[PDB]
Amino acid sequence: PAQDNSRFVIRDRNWHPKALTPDYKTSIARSPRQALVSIPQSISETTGPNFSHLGFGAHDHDLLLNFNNGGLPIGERIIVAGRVVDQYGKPVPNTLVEMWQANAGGRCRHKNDRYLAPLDPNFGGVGRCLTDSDGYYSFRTIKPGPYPWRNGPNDWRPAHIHFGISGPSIATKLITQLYFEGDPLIPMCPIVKSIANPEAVQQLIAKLDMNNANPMDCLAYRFDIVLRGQRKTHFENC
Amino acid sequence: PAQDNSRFVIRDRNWHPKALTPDYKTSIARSPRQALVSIPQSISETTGPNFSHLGFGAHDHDLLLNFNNGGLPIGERIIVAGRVVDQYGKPVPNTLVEMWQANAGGRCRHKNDRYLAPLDPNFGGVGRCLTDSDGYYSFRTIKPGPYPWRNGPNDWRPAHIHFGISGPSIATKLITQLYFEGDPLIPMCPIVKSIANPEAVQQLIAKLDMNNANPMDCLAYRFDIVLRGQRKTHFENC
Amino acid sequence: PAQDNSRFVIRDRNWHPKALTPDYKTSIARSPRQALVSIPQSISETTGPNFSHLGFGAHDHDLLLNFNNGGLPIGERIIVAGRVVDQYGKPVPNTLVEMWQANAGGRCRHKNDRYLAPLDPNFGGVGRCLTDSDGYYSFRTIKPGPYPWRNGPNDWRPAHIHFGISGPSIATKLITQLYFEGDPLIPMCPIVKSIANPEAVQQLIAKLDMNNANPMDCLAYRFDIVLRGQRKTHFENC
Amino acid sequence: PIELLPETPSQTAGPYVHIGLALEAAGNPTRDQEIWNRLAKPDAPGEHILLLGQVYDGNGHLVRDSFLEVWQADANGEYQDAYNLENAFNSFGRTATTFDAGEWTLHTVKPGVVNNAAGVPMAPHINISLFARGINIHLHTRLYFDDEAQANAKCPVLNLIEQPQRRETLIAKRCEVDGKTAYRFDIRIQGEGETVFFDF
Amino acid sequence: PIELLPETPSQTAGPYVHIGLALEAAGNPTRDQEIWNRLAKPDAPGEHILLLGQVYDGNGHLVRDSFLEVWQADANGEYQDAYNLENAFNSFGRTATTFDAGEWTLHTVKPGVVNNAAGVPMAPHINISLFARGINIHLHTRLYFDDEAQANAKCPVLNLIEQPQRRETLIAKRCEVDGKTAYRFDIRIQGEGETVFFDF
Amino acid sequence: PIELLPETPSQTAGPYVHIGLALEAAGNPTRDQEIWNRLAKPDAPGEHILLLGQVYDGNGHLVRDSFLEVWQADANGEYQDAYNLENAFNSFGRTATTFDAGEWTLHTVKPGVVNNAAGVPMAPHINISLFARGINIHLHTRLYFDDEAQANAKCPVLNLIEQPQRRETLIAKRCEVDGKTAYRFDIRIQGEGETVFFDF
Amino acid sequence: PIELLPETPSQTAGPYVHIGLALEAAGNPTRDQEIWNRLAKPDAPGEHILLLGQVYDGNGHLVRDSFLEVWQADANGEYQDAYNLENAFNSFGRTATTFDAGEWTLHTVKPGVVNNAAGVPMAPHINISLFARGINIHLHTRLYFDDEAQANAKCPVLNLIEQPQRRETLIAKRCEVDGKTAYRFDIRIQGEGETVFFDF
Ligand SMILES: [Fe+3]
Ligand SMILES: [Fe+3]
Ligand SMILES: [Fe+3]
Ligand SMILES: [Fe+3]
Repeated sequence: PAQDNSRFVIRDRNWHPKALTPDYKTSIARSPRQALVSIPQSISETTGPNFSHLGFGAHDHDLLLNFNNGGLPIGERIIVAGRVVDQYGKPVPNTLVEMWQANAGGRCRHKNDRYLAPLDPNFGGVGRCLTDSDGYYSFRTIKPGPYPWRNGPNDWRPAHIHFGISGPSIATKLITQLYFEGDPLIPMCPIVKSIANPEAVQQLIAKLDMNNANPMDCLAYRFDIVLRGQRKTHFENC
Repeated sequence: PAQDNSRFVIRDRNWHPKALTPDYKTSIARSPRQALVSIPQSISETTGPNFSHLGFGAHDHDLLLNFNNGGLPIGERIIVAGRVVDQYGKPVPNTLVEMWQANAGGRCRHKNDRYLAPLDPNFGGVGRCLTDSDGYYSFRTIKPGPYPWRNGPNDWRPAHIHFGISGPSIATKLITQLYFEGDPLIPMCPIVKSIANPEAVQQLIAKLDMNNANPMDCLAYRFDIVLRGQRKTHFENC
Repeated sequence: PAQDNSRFVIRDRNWHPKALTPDYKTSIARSPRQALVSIPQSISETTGPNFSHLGFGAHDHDLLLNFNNGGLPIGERIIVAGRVVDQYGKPVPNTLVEMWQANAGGRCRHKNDRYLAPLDPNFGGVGRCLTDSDGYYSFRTIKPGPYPWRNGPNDWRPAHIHFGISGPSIATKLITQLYFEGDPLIPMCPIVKSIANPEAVQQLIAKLDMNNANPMDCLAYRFDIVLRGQRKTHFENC
Repeated sequence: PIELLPETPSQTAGPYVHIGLALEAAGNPTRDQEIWNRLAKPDAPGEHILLLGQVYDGNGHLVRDSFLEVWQADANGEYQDAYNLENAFNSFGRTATTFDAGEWTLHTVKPGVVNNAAGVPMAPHINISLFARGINIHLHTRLYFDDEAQANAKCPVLNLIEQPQRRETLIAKRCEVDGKTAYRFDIRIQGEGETVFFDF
Repeated sequence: PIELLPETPSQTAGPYVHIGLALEAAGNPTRDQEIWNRLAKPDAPGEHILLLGQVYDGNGHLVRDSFLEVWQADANGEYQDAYNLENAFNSFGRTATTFDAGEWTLHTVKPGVVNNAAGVPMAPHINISLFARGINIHLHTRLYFDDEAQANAKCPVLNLIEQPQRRETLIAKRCEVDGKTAYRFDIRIQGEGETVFFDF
Repeated sequence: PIELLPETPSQTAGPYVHIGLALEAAGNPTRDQEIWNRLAKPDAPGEHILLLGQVYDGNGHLVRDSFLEVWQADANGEYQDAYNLENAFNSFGRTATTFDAGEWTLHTVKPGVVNNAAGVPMAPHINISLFARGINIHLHTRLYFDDEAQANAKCPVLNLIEQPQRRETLIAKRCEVDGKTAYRFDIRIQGEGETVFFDF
Repeated sequence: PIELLPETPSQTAGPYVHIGLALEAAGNPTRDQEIWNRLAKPDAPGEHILLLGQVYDGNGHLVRDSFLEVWQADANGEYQDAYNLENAFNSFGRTATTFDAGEWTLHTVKPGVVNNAAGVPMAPHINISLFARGINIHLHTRLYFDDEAQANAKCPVLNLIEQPQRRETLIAKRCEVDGKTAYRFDIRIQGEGETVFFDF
């Protein structure tokens, strides 16, 4: 079983988006009004699941083939790859990255999305990948398109991919979103504006990576994720 | 008795800290939600107690000797001096200045403080001085240590000394805190950061004052306190 | 035994303090007048003692517990950690780091110190730690106070901790001093000012390190020490 | 426009305000002469009353670390500014609620009447400053009495509060503590029934 | 001060979080291996319990698109970190409340006692992280049991919560569902009865 | 050109260097294991010698707060880098002159010969670093022996000093202390007869 | 840090300092009232002494253009600050060494004992400031008497000088000039035997 041998750097809650961000409307009735209580780190917060033995299917990170109904998805073919490190710059090997996203027109494969852009019979939109020894992960997919949503009267979410990352503990787990370099919708989005600092928004922007693209085939973006920094305990209970 | 012959400059409520400053957690449930009701000044507001006859002991302002159990406190011996003026620069004489503070290790001599830095048996931490004819006050004490507190998970108060100042009326009374020049914990504090304008923060930073130090003995710091300007009434009720 | 297979980068004698720096009074009569005689490195210079087998007690590096007379010292509890590398950035493992310092009040536990701040009965002021495989060392102590000394008529040493570092040879051995971020007494000191280049002064300033602090317990400081770069000999005596 | 020197900013008083301004209440040794909660000596003129109350936060929980400073006229309506421990009446005092005492008390006389700057009488009142941990800048209120409804109805200050129901929050309820005339004045910092606070 | 690289900032999981992580509950076809609400298989050691609840927004309406992740010790108070679908017990699991299930459910065992960093036992508990559209960064809480009153009362984590009434919002109320021992635990996001949330 | 990271700057060791590197000499309690002035145990091979000397400033006054670190070959000319208190010989040690002891001493063996990087033998010598209050960066010297005039005459290091009279300043004078073989090596920091110091 | 206005910087008094302050010694006509080398008129209390000396540069040649200013207590150890030519004793005076007088002289009384700020008696002394071409800021020193050996030895100012041999340069050597008790006090500016100078 898991041992309590690490502490995690504290979160900077003025860097992350706060809970109450009124232009993102649903945040109004879903944000606490009392202050969070701070508690020290114990074995509960410092351990978490390890997925090295989950049995991944062979196409799990390849969204051009894992849904497959006899053919390929329509849309821009792209590899989305990067590394996961901690704040000390140390790779985070064998971690689980999960990601889900729309199709080329912005439609999500879900009961409630009645957007009028159609479904793509060959695309499902889900991937998972355990990072290697070196913190690397990779997916293959199509570039999702933007979608309108019911926030203000003409709001468009920019193109995006949702990421879920586990890290070494429930203290490091994070859910975030990846945007795409140059999308002119990035700065008008209320969800992206829920992040107050413009340099915190830049880290959510995936950058075109020509170096990792397959010539005559697909482009590549690079997206690197930094999790809370991990350190050994020291001078504790004297 | 007291006469109504003074008016005081309105406070600048955007200069001072607002009541609701969420990063300082305790302020959530301790700040009103309704607006303050403004009222004209009358004799009730423009008069206040005069402390010239209060009986001061001989070591009231000397914290190196006022608690004493046959000894000197451990820590940096320092003089904290300054002048109290009003907004027009006019000196506030015979005014009560009170201060309180932790010991060299950041421990408060209060039952409620359970921090693990020990109490110093020769230090109490309270002083009071009445300003002289030119508004000067002075204290002799030891430099307080920073201390951890339960707001965020790793928040520390920079080293500080609390100050109470009467002034001439209840309209001028003010409680504040002094910080020490250079302390890197100052910009990180949520309590200092309840002050939105950085120029207002600079008024709370006591400066190293080599000209008032006693060579081979103790250093000094200079902290000037500006209270609301005082003016004669004119053209009132015709 | 020891082998001659190392050369060390020449020292930068205009980076380090010169021998004659008159504002630091004692240097007048303690600095030579003749020039240093330069000599090639040989086995005498390029080898030095290895301290891996010296027997360290358990609290050698913990100054809050190594002197002890049933108590905790009074003062700001702090961790002082950092890494020792050479000029090429290569870590210096298993190297002896020694340090010494005053108490919270600036008093040295040495017969010769007659300053009026008292001795703390639970503090001695000496620590030693041997660097780990990646060059890391760490100490736990209390933050030293500044003290007055007899150079100019009102000179004070900023708060500081002296450090001795062996390195791999007698050619890398170095004694220096650590200052604390922000201390306004730093630019006023004639000893710090024996360093002409201000960029060299910045290397002696330990930085507040919130990521290594123990919440609700002690703060930290990070001081990295760079020793002379070490290189293999090449093309020597043909 | 003309700008003067800025006033030094406020800061909260902190949990430990007792150690500096409420020595006894924090159970530390007192000095000879302390500023405390007995405004009137037994042989002072006016009606002797005991004041008491509680402080609530916005979650309906008690504020146990609060500190209050009061300023009031004597029984003949005059402000006695010369603070001295040997007077029969001082117009100023301090009190505190403690972990121990969730409740503050003050012993004084019912204040006489005073006029406003325009010559209009104000109803009898006590001026109160409240300080505590979580309060960045103190909060100013007035404590009025329910048995002075005729004067409270014509007070030029209480009439500046627009909503009648808000006026009520400043009226202390007459009662008896150990069968001695008392008034209770609780303060709500925030929420339902929130006490009116002033700016001047 | 020393600055490290900054963490990647959080964004809301969004309304369609079920497609990437609650595959079944979105009625999309699953893969061979999914992480779900069955922490313990019927033959794992311990006292088998079923947990259930609802989540509320601050208007008191139901949050039907929330997604939860739980981490608890086994009955011996040990955290099982190697996640495997063949093990009898896994310390991690995921559940969700859907348009068709206003309620989440989890099948597990009552966790055993673990100590904190100082050596002090914590009352049995389950760590919960809550994600949903509208929540920009996820919410941390702990579910505790109403039948462990004594341990709950000496819990060093529950005792950091200042106000006693706040500690109640973390206590799941025992009940029975078809002969099986169940505990309910509703979460109120905002408002009256607001569940305590943590930062660590 | 190429620039590397700069070396951390030196600082003087200060008057109080004893408290950190010369524990006994400052009359503070020692730790179990200390690095001191006995390089050789009684049964170590080589000729046993006692070294001693004084340090003078430029006004001809004694330096009583100096601290020295020495590094030398053993009797067979080998550097013993593994420091251990249980060896018969350690190639390293420290000494100090104190207010008390104006004089330092060291117990060791006369070093054997070593070659320079080019294979040329160097005369027997002891490498010395001197540190003190007023010395910003330590000062490096070598202690040679007057009874080895033939080897001193051909030392490739002593021959790099241009002026013969300057060479003499590094030659220790053989003598006897309590009728035991000793050499005296005084150092002049500055002035008339100033000891040669090196840079490497 | 708090910065005050900076002091006006010093410049050398120059070669012609005698025209503005040593009117007589430059053989220029005087005014009615000049400040000079006769501190005590022949009937002032105390032991009358004559002081004399020479000043040297660092090559050992004579400084013939120097100008001195002296400040000493009277025989009761009291400083007389109201300067008046009618008083019997003045605590201040001026002298000079000229091309024709290689020597300065002053006529005064042996000063009485004054204490320092801590209560401790200082040995009798005379404070001296020396000005001349080549000196950019003036030099402070103290003249002490060779016949007050015991007091000199407990003097808290003379005991701040570290090296005993430096303390001698401040001690004037008693002698006699035509039946009058005289003390010589040479000043060496630089070099071998360099007079101690102060900063205060
Ligand atoms: Fe405080
Ligand atoms: Fe989305
Ligand atoms: Fe030092
Ligand atoms: Fe001129």
